[PDB]
Amino acid sequence: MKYMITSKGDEKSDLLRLNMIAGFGEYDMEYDDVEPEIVISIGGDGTFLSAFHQYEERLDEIAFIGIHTGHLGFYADWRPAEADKLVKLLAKGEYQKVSYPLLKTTVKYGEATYLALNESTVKSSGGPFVVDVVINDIHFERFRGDGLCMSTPSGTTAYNKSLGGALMHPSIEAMQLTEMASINNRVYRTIGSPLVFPKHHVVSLQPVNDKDFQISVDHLSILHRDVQEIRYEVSAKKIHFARFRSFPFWRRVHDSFIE
Amino acid sequence: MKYMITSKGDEKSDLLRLNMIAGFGEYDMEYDDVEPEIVISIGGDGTFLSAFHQYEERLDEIAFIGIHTGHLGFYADWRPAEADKLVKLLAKGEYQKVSYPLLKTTVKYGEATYLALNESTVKSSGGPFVVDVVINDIHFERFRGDGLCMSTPSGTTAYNKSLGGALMHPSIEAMQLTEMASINNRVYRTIGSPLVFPKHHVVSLQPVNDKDFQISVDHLSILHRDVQEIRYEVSAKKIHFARFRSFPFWRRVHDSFIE
Amino acid sequence: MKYMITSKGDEKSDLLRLNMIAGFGEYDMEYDDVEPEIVISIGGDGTFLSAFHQYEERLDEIAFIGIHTGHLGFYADWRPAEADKLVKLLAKGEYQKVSYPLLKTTVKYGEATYLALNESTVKSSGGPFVVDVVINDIHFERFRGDGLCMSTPSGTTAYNKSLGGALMHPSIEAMQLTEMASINNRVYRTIGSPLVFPKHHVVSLQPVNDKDFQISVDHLSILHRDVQEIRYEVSAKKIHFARFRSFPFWRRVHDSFIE
Amino acid sequence: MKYMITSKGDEKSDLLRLNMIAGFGEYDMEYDDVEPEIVISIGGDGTFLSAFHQYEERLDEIAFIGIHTGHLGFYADWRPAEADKLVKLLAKGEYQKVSYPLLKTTVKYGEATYLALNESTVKSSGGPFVVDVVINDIHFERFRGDGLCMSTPSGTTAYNKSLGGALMHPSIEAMQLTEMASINNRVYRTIGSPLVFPKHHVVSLQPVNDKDFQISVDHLSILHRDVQEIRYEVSAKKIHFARFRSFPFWRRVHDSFIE
Ligand SMILES: CCn1c(C)nc2c(N)ncnc21
Ligand SMILES: CCn1c(C)nc2c(N)ncnc21
Ligand SMILES: CCn1c(C)nc2c(N)ncnc21
Ligand SMILES: CCn1c(C)nc2c(N)ncnc21
Repeated sequence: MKYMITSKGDEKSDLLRLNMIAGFGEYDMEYDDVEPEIVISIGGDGTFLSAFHQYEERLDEIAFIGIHTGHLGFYADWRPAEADKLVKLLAKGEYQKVSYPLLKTTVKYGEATYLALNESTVKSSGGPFVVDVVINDIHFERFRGDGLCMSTPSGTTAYNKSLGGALMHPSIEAMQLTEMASINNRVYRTIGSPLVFPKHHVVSLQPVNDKDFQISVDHLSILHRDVQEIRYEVSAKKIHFARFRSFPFWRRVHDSFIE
Repeated sequence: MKYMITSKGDEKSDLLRLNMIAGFGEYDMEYDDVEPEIVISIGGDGTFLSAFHQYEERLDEIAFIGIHTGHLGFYADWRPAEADKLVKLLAKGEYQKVSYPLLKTTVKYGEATYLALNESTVKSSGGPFVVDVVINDIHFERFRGDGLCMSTPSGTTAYNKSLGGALMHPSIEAMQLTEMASINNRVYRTIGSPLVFPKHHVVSLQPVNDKDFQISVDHLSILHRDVQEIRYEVSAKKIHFARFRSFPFWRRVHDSFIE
Repeated sequence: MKYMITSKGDEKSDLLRLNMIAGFGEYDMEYDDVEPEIVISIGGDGTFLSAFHQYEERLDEIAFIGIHTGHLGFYADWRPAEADKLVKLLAKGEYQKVSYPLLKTTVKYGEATYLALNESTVKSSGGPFVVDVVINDIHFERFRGDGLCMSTPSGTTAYNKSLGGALMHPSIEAMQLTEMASINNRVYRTIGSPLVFPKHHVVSLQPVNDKDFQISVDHLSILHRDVQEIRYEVSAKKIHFARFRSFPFWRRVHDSFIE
Repeated sequence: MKYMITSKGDEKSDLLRLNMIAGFGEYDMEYDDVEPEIVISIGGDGTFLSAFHQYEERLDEIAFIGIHTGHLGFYADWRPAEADKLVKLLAKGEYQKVSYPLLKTTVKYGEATYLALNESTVKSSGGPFVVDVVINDIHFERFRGDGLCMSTPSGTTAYNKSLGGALMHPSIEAMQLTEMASINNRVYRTIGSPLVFPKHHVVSLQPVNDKDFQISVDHLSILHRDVQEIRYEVSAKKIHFARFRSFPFWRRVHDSFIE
């Protein structure tokens, strides 16, 4: 089975990577980083994030796995001491696949599409940030503040959580919008609460004055110029995970934030 | 078609009720408050809440409608001037049915089940409130504060919203838990963020010291004694609405909070 | 020097109390719980709270001290192993006095005054809670929600903190009001932010419909009937602490919440 | 009396400015923008902000006034129709002076000091933002998030309010720190609550990895490189306002946010 392994780059991860390659070397397991079926990431959730974007083109052909050499990550939920258990279980299968929803981000000018595993945010380049929020072609509010954040279900535990958003189970195919330091007075008015949109709901951001935005998708962030509208909706593509055990989402939330 | 009409009790509502009964009196429309198929509520969302609980037994046999004689309610979303339009459209049908999820609340002692349209809350009778939160038979946290609130999707715009929870579209079959003034220090630790649970997820509250709780379901609130566990999960029953127009949920959110 | 010692009542505290009485028995130290000059509390901050209210009449004649037999309290900031150090330093003095502001609460009917070290809260007895907030005889807002909380500076780390309020240094003679789950829509409007009032500013709560309120002062909470107005203002009396060391307020905040 | 008038630059403001200059032209009132005693700003609070920074050198020699040609500002609290009332009352005096606290910001490298009327914020240039927060030379926390904000009392109604901070009366000589989207998990830990520091308390921010920060003071924001520490403390200088009427701070808060 075609596979590849990305590493965080430090001593702990590169050496654990060479051990698994030697472990797979005892099986009928071909290494390939062009068209792999199993993508293993070793490091942290940030390392897993780059592994997902490296192969965002053939998501349906890949099952992702993550080893955390630091603390317990949400996508990297395998201890290094369990790596040899992993190599043996990958050899044939009998494992199952688990799929999480994704977020499609479309940006039109005078058109680029992105796929986000965690979240996508919008901020203003330099000056004030004012956008008209449009939900299913109906004007909902005029936002003035620092920015907005649209999050995937599994991405709610990251930036979405720091902004007051709700943590939602990844079996729910939905997206969640949150606000950043919005102004609310007798002039400007925002909803304030986080909003959870289902499949087939389109959230569109339209500029009011300035047309340049600092848009981010996960940990890649590039300034866009002459933006006409930013379009958010739950993607039709899903990321596929290889499951060998029973690690519930709420147990991962408990271990990361409670204890 | 069997129907009944509840009124808020004031001058504006009782007179609008007698007009619709006379309007239905010109059609093949039988009045019945024992086994109606169409339940019309005139007043506010609180009046709609009592209309739902009056007939929570045969929810699948009923389609609810609401007229707001005050401000725009979320369940009562028909202007009084549109009442004659309503009477004519009820006469034959051609309308469609729209269903929202509900919340089942089970209370065991040393067992009562409830159905909630908005939310169900738990508080302590007098003294401190300490409960162990159990998600799918796994201990998640020990809550110490004022109380907890489990909300339906359509109920997120009410008490759930005042507690910082997210507003989620009612097409999502889910429930949302929020916290009330929880203590978080170097001793006690709660998640803080709101939690959104899908279907078939069971949230269970277990007492630590005191066993008496002030439990509420919508606007009915009764003290319970010798409680063993409180069990929350998305109900299998759904409330059915009669739709004649296109009033999206986000448009109702906009009119109630933005403008 | 006249002194008395209250204990939490458990094994750890009563035995530490008898040791200090024997320690003071070797000095010119008279025990008196009628008119003491040094009030020592052994247990937790709740034990200190009762010690303060036991002698709220002669606050200016007393210097309070607190030993924490559990975790680090904010008022009980002496380890039990440092009790013998305490007994020796109390013997003559050379210690200094540190004063914190207090909160006066006046309740008028058709008049009772209270002194609060932590906070004073207002809630509704059973039904909805609606009060008109009046600041310096000027109407500021109409609050509809669960309740309000007026906190002392040193009391900001308690209930005030759980409600989102700011932690303010106790050298600032001020009070802080916070809200509990307020309703904000296109009908009702509250400020939302916590408010910090200086000396000589009077905050007055006036009923709108119901006239019965569940009013609390620290950990004593009694239902009041036929209430005309609740009046909050920074008290002119101050609680006096005996200081022997340098334990800054921000260091106490750090040890309790950070580590 | 030496005076000058800045204008927002639009039609409404420049024409109201020329009327007041002609109004002062009938009195013994000399126009001077080098060393004025009365600085009049016409426009919004942002126009007042630039008027303050234009003359931040001789604050003790100046009394500021503000006319709002748009909506009710907090510093610009005079209606344009009351401009002729203003010109007459400035002619001799009989008015009184009202002083507000300020925020001193010191930035050391391998030293620049600033004066802020609203707030001063810190953010990271590009990458993650990690700073060690030091209060009175004692380490308090390690902050990881989007940034921090230190606000003046009168500046609490601006950016400080959007971040959840408390609105505090400007008669209190203090500063308030608030957090922006901080990460809190089983690894990183921040206090979360806003902190209110009195006079003579020094808050110091120290870098952990990156040493470049985007620092702002009111509406001027410049990237700093090779930063050793950022030092916040309540300034010894105060801004002086000319008062002719009784417009309480809480009445200004009410008119801006409630109604
Ligand atoms: C900042 C580290 N991190 C990343 C890269 N993804 C996540 C995530 N889903 N939840 C929590 N923390 C996360
Ligand atoms: C307090 C009035 N009210 C009721 C009874 N239900 C709701 C609701 N779903 N959303 C908003 N307000 C509501
Ligand atoms: C609930 C325990 N507790 C009491 C009784 N006072 C306090 C206080 N000022 N800060 C924190 N916790 C406190
Ligand atoms: C953004 C407009 N604005 C300025 C420039 N100062 C303030 C202030 N103190 N309170 C509210 N709004 C403000």
